[PDB]
Amino acid sequence: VYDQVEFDVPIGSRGDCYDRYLCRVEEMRQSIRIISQCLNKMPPGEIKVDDA
Amino acid sequence: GVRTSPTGEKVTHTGQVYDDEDYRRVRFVGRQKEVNENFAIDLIAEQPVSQVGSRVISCDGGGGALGHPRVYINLDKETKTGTCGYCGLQFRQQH
Amino acid sequence: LHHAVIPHGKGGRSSVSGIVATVFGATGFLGRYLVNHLGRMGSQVIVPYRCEPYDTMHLRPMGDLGQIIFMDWNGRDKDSIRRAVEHSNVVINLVGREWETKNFDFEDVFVKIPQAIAQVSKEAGVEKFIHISHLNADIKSSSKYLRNKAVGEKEVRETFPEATIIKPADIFGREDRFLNYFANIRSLGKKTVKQPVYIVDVTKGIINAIKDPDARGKTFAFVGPNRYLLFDLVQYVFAVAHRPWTTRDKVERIHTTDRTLPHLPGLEDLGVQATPLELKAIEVLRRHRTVQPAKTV
Amino acid sequence: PTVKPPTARKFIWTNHKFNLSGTPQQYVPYSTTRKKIQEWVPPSTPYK
Amino acid sequence: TSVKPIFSRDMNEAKRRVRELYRAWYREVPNTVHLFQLDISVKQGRDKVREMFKKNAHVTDPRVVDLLVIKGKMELEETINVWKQRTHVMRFFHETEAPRPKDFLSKFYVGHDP
Amino acid sequence: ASATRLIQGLRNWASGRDLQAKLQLRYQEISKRTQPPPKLPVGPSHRLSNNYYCA
Amino acid sequence: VKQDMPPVGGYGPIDYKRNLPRRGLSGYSMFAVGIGALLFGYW
Amino acid sequence: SRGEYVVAKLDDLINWARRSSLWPMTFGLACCAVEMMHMAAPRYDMDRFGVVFRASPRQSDVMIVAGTLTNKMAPALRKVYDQMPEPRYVVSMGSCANGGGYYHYSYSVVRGCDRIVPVDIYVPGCPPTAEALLYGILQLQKKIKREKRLRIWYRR
Amino acid sequence: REKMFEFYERVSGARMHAAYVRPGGVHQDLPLGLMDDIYEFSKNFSLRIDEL
Amino acid sequence: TQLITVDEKLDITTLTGVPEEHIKTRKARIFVPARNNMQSGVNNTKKWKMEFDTRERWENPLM
Amino acid sequence: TRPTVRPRNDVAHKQLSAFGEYVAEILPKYVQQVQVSCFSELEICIHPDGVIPVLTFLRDHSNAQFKSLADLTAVDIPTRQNRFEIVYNLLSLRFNSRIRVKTYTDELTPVESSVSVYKAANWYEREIWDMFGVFFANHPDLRRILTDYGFEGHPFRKDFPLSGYVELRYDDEVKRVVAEPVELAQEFRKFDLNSPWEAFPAYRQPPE
Amino acid sequence: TYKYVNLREPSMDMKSVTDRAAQTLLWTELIRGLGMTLSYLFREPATINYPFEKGPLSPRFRGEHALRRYPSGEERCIACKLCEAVCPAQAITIEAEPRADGSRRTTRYDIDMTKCIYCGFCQEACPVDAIVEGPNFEFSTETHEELLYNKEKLLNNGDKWEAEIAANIQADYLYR
Ligand SMILES: NC(=O)C1=CN([C@@H]2O[C@H](COP(=O)(O)OP(=O)(O)OC[C@H]3O[C@@H](n4cnc5c(N)ncnc54)[C@H](OP(=O)(O)O)[C@@H]3O)[C@@H](O)[C@H]2O)C=CC1
Ligand code: SF4
Ligand code: SF4
Ligand code: SF4
Ligand SMILES: [Zn+2]
Repeated sequence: VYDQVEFDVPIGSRGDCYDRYLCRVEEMRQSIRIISQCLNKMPPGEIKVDDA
Repeated sequence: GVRTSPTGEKVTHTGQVYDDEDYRRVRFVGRQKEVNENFAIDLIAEQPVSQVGSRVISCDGGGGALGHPRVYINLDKETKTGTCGYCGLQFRQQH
Repeated sequence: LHHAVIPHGKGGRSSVSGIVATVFGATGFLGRYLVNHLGRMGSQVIVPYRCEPYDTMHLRPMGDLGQIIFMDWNGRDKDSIRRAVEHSNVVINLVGREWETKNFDFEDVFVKIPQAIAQVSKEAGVEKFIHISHLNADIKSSSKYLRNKAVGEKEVRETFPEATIIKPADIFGREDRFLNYFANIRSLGKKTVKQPVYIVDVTKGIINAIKDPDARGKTFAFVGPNRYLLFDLVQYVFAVAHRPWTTRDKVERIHTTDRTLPHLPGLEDLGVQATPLELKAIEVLRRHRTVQPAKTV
Repeated sequence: PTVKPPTARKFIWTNHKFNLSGTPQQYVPYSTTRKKIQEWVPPSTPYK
Repeated sequence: TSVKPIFSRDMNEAKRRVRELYRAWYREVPNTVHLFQLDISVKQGRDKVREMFKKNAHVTDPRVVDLLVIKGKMELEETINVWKQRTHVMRFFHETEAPRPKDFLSKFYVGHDP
Repeated sequence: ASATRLIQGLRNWASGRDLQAKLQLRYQEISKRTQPPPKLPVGPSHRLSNNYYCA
Repeated sequence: VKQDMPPVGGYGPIDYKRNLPRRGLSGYSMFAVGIGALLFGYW
Repeated sequence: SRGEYVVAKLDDLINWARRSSLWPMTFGLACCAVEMMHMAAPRYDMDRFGVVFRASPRQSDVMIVAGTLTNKMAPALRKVYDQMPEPRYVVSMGSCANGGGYYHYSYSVVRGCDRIVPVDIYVPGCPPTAEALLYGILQLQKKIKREKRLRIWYRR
Repeated sequence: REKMFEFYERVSGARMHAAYVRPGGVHQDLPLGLMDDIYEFSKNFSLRIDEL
Repeated sequence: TQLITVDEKLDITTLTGVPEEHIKTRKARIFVPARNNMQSGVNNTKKWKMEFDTRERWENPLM
Repeated sequence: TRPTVRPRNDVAHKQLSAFGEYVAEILPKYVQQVQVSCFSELEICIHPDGVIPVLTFLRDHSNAQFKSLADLTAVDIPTRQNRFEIVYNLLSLRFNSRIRVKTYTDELTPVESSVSVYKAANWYEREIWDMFGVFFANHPDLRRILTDYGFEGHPFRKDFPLSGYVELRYDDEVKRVVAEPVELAQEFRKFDLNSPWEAFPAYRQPPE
Repeated sequence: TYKYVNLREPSMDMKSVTDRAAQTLLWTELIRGLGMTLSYLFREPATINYPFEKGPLSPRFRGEHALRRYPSGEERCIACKLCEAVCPAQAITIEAEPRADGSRRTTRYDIDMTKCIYCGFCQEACPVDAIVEGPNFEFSTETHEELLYNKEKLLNNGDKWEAEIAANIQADYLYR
């Protein structure tokens, strides 16, 4: 269901350790954004495939 | 219903005991042999046989989903009771 | 013969060798090497320890799970010995002290304890009993160590008539008190003649005496392949170590020449090749570093 | 448990015990099965 | 029955490579003995090298001996640099294990292994 | 949440935020450790008719 | 049925943006404070 | 007598001093190291017990083997254990250090770290929780508390 | 990180190695009141990234 | 052409790393497995299985 | 077949089939089979001697641009004379696609190394050697990467047992970690779990 | 759908460059870090008082193994060997024979607690809820062989922890 949520992809500019540090921090912010969407859009139903 | 071997060792519910000439008893010297004093066969022997008024009976061990799978027991033989295969409970037809 | 004592496997760590051995004084040096050699065959070992259990921790990885049973014992309490030896088919005696303390003198260590162990093992139906004496043990000797050792050896022989008494000459190894004693003194030079014997051949001879049923009732004498003068031995030790706690009894012991006993059987009659001092002195005394070999007689 | 007591059973331990590691009351493993292969017992009388 | 060779077209180049590998190991052995502080002598190590070389000396396929020379070269580089410890060098000298029986009678006595 | 107002003001000044609105330590706002029993739903194949497995 | 579901009004808003407060005086005022302290000390 | 009481009190004093200032040397091998660092977290906080965080192996008392010991790794572990000052203790944490665990039948996994070093406390789990490892450390402290070194020295 | 370990153990039973996601769905459903605690955790988490 | 001719039989025993004890003293049985008589299915008898002889299994003294 | 059955991707299947025909038409010297699975995965099985050109084509053609090397694998199937199957997984970021290239070698035939095409393979195929004994010719630095230094034999071969032939333990006599033949306290219990009834009629092989 | 982290062009006017020069001459951000740490000093630490306080746990927790009983004394296990067939680490060894009354009961049930990965497949494959993973986790031993549980040890564990295991199963079984 990753195509039904909205989030951003942080893109670096210099390829150094600092840009990869900033990309990893920004991915934590975007993970909170997906979490808030998943809580409000959780559907009812079963948890396993019904093929027994 | 535990019993004590003549060497002083307790016999388990499976009947296991070490012989007098067995060296493996040296693993119990200075420590204790761990046995269970609640025998399942002795405890299920005290359960009274339930009297029912039907040809067949259904058993699930009580509690519904907390018991065993449900089974059906035939009680046509008047000589012996119908024992459940899982829980060991026995039933008897009153006619 | 019980079914659980039949040997099985390929002689590995988890196999069954069918040996139930109670090793007294297994926390020392010879006992450490003997337990190490016993545990690699999957033999059940019972270790009675007098000291703190922490000092026995190095004896733990020497065997598989449950193959070594540690238990408490006392040298003057026969009930502990009865608890220790009643389930074993071989008992090995390695109790000794280079010095006498306030609680235990030489007579208690070398006579009372071996006789008590031999009597308890005889009254418990133990098949094999091994007792480790000294080669130079003489009743009319000039040291209390050798006199009490000879008396204890005689008492063991009369108490246990089928006991194998083994007399090593002077054992050198990694944790010995023979080469390390000479290297750490940084006493004098006499006309003493000695045959040092490697620890591994002593352990192999003890294991072969366990295996061989002919060795019951014999009195072996384990000696090295070469005879050295004391001055040349000390010079070789100082040369291999690149070097330019004691008592009077040790000084009197190291001044006693190693007697020749051709009548007593040795390591060659147990299928063990004696290792010379030159091949193992470097691995013994590498830890003392910061070579022309000695001439023999 | 003062508000909601547990269900009473005849086999539940009435005396809880702490960890017994390092004590004489510790647990020692052993095989609970019996002997597998029975051995032949020779007769007690000579063939004479 | 035409196959792609690894390095040698025939047995002569393979034997040449075997000769170079043996020369390099024979030169290496004293440095291994001195550097690792082993308790063995140079004669024992060189005899061990000759023992492996004679043990693995019944092959006749150029690709197999080429791969064997390759693996021996890998072991030689693992010994040239200090990547092996004392234990890895002493793996070739099986000192701890008891010597296995060889004749029929001792194998009959110890167990069911043929 | 047991801190004095002076210590709260000092923390708010030195941190730069209002820390009392967002406290990391949990409190009575969390869910109860005991819950009412649930009734889980069934899947779409829990039917008595037109439910052949070959289709 | 009874299942673990979000409330009917939905959950509240959740902040996820970077929030640095942008506190403190400017460079001119900081330098002026420094020279004022220096002048008082010298006097 | 007087001497027995004196050596008993001295043994109690040195036991308290040794058990209240444990300095551990962890082995960051696998999952169980992550759970160890979760035990060092502010919630459980090993440091309030006197048990410092990431002590040097040259001054440490207890070694915590947290992870899977492979055949390529065991000589390094034995070297580290041999270069540690006495008195020293080894704590095996997790199923891998106890008996191999999931990888018991693997060709390159040492089936238990007790084959290399002597182990005092076995902590079971996969991973055992931070409370379980803290309980094992406290049990090691109890084991150190009932040591009788000076009593054995005086009695011998 | 410890508070999210409570989310793993409350839904699967283990703190770290859950073995929760299985081929065909998930092993067990979410317990009641779990998503309320996830909302409470993620509401304050944007402050924790800012402190780092 | 970059191709050479080798007419000797294939022999890779020196490269496999298996000790010689498990090379010269083992008997490899190549067979189609028999159908289990408690079932009528024949899907387990479609491929050839190669296995070895059975050596000694003994009892652990502990458990 | 709506709720519990995975939906099909027919447009991806058509595009992958067209590109497979395109590749098999451009390079008829080396490719031997082109197949598309039911879940839309393209496999191109080629001759080993063309392992260097074909990959280079997929690295450099403007219609392919498979610039990423996702994985490199060896599969051991003992029933074939060429028992080792070597698998390259390529990812094209420009067209957002994945491809699979498979070659075949036995124990003795060397392979041209693909380091000059993809640098990541410089470790990957090296691991293959350490697990399979597949020699890679013209490799910069080929040696073991995962096994022990004195390890004999290749473990991921299917004729290699689960537990090896040696195992380590500490010996106090030599003061060293030593290797001894393996003796397990518990034997690994082998389970025969295969049901004797045919499960998938679509994969039924013709008889003999 | 993407953002440009670290692509900011700083201002070149006199005010911003003087602010930057004052920042690198008077250590503004170092004072900010000091203030963060000082503010974090005056917060209440999250340290609990073990062993007098315990961490929160759910009734799904997988700890020490135990063998349950029916509420009549009869043991639940009927030697079906599903747990040893589903165990990924092969920690379970089962040997069975009919007992004197003819029931299908085990004679040996060993769990190697040093092999077990504590995954809970045995308690979810049991058709009678015989084997369970209890809530106990403070059961570390001092010897390796103490972690080799036989049938007697597991039965003792079940009789010891039944009063909690039954409540956990009652609270959890509706989700299964
Ligand atoms: N030079 C040599 O090594 C030779 C030695 N021998 C003999 O071989 C035997 C072993 O020698 P070695 O290893 O070098 O000596 P050790 O002193 O190292 O070993 C003696 C062992 O006996 C134990 N022990 C000593 N006194 C007592 C006591 N009163 N009560 C209980 N246990 C005691 C010690 O344990 P702990 O002190 O920890 O309690 C230790 O385990 C001795 O009998 C010695 O006479 C023979 C020939 C040569
Ligand atoms: S015991 Fe489990 S958690 Fe610990 S290292 Fe091994 S696999 Fe990881
Ligand atoms: S929890 Fe998993 S690994 Fe442990 S005994 Fe049960 S099935 Fe085996
Ligand atoms: S799954 Fe349950 S009933 Fe079956 S053998 Fe295991 S414990 Fe016994
Ligand atoms: Zn029933």
